[PDB]
Parts: sequence; structure tokens; C-alpha cells
Amino acid sequence: LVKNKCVNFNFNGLTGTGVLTESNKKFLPFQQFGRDIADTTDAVRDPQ
Amino acid sequence: QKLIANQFNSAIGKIQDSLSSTASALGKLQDVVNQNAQALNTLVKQLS
Ligand SMILES: *[C@@H]1O[C@H](CO)[C@@H](O)[C@H](O)[C@H]1NC(C)=O
Repeated sequence: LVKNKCVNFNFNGLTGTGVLTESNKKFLPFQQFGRDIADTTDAVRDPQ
Repeated sequence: QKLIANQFNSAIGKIQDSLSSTASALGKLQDVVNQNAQALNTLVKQLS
């Protein structure tokens, strides 16, 4: 993966484009994705 | 003159206290923001 650069990612079947950034603020116990009020992905966890 | 001066000062203090205490006086300004937010949220949710 490459960070802080507009890429076309693909994480375990979810697609889209964005600027991947370090997100240590978010805590995920076992969950994979993330979501917002309008049901949009704002955070993912790296499978590797 | 002194009577009107005192009455005006007391009225100003009273309205300041009323604004500080009660919270439902500004509905005419909050409802516009709520309506706009709901409209945008519905427009975004229509994507799915
Ligand atoms: C995946 O393999 C790498 C290779 O060293 C290792 O560092 C990492 O801990 C592994 N992660 C999982 C979830 O298997």
C-alpha cells in the first residue's frame, strides 16, 4: 500500500478512490470496515 | 427620568436572563438549518 496519495484501492472486495492516511485515532476491536452518518466508508483495516 | 432609566435597565437584565436560561426561543433559526440538513441527507441517501 501507498499512503498520502490519491490511489484506487481495493480491500477485500470494497473499491473506491481516496487518500489513505494513518488513522490510529479509530479503535476497532474486531470490525473490518468503517462508516459514517450517510453510510459511507471512512476507515478500513489493512488485512496484511 | 430615573424611573424610566431603572425600568429599562431591569428589562435588559430580564431579557438577558431569559435568553441565558430558556433554549427553545430560537426555533425560527434552528428549523431552517434542520430542514437543509435533512434535505442534503436525503439527497445523499438516495444513492443507495
Ligand atoms: C502477515 O505476514 C507478515 C509477514 O511477516 C507478518 O508480519 C504479519 O504479522 C502477518 N499478519 C497476519 C494477520 O497473518
